[PDB]
Amino acid sequence: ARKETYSSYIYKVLKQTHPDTGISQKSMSILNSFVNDIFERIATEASKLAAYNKKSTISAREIQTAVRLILPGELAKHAVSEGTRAVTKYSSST
DNA sequence: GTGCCTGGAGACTAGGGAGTAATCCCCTTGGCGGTTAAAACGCGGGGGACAGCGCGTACGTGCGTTTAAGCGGTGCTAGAGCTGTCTACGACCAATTGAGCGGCCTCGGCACCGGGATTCTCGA
Repeated sequence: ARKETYSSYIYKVLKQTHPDTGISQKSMSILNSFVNDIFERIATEASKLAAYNKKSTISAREIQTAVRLILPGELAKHAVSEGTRAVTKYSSST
């Protein structure tokens, strides 16, 4: 039995950015609630936008428009930068 | 550090969406005149925004007192999972039917338009 969390990945990216910093468990649960909340926000907005575009699939175009909707524009263009980086580094399926 | 359980990774075969030909085609964007109700310039003002004073009171602050109330223990008590075991239980493709849309035709009070009766001016 387990509960799905992202404390290991948060600690990994935090030590990757700055290894000389720590984080307690209460703030870890707060950030886990935060990432589940924004995942719920983006997923429901993408489902709304897919149902509005007469298309019952989820591509990356709806996610791009959804992160252009709810995120601010500097974070929106940084998010499309990170997303294009993720697709271009994932497409090399060798 | 150490670790075993299990979601993660992934190729092959049916099987349903994507955007490129294609063509209507309706809505729109752009401009010319007019005319008109609304936008703009100005001018005297007076009524409402604003500074200041009178005051008194009620909260800023401090002190005796109670007053729950917090920290720590632990049994009492009764509410939250998990694996079996069985029952329902909502969907899949297909013939038949249906009931609300595409475009058509009929009423009906509101505003405009004319006569019957009444009132005003003159004539007979």
